[PDB]
Amino acid sequence: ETHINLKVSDGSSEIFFKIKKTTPLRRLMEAFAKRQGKEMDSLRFLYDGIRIQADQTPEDLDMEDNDIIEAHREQGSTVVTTESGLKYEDLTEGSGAEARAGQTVSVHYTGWLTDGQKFDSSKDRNDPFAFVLGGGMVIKGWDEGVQGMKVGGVRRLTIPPQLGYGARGAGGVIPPNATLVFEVELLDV
Ligand SMILES: O=C(NCCOC(=O)[C@@H]1CCCCN1S(=O)(=O)Cc1ccccc1)c1cccnc1
Ligand SMILES: [Ca+2]
Repeated sequence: ETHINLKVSDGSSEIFFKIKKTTPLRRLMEAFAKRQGKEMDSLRFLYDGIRIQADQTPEDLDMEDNDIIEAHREQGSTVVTTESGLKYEDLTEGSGAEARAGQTVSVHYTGWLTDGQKFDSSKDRNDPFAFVLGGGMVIKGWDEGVQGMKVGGVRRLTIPPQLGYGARGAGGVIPPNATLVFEVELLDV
């Protein structure tokens, strides 16, 4: 009928929007940006690999129900896979001091399963998280993945289970053999 359901993915989670096919996608982009506490200028929305302009409507773009829009936060994106199998991507490259093994770094983070279900966030507690980098106090993917970040940076870590909670998983919310996705913002080193 008159309306269309669109999925918007940012590489970490996915949420749906229902809008009129004749409504300009600006409102969707605004609702997505305001939800993630981000400025509209800082986001790029892509459909069929082509960047969406806010004046364009789903009808203009011949969108179908349950089509996917990608929201990107970075400058060409680069996903690095290290020798351990850890994957990381700098969404924002910081410009302050560099985090190295042995330093106590303070961060905000959100963690999701690879299906998009959030399992924890320091932002939910309104409380930054600090740890000794390389100190064996966090999962291996974090001791490796946070090194090299600079203050002000946001880095997305994709952690295979052997660098996370392994075959066992953790508690009630981390399943066995789970790959973990974290977005980590370095606040202080
Ligand atoms: O959990 C804490 N310390 C244990 C070590 O944690 C970790 O190595 C990873 C990576 C570093 C940040 C947190 N986590 S996590 O994957 O989000 C843990 C988790 C799993 C399932 C549900 C909720 C939370 C902890 C202590 C003090 C304040 N805040 C968190
Ligand atoms: Ca704290």
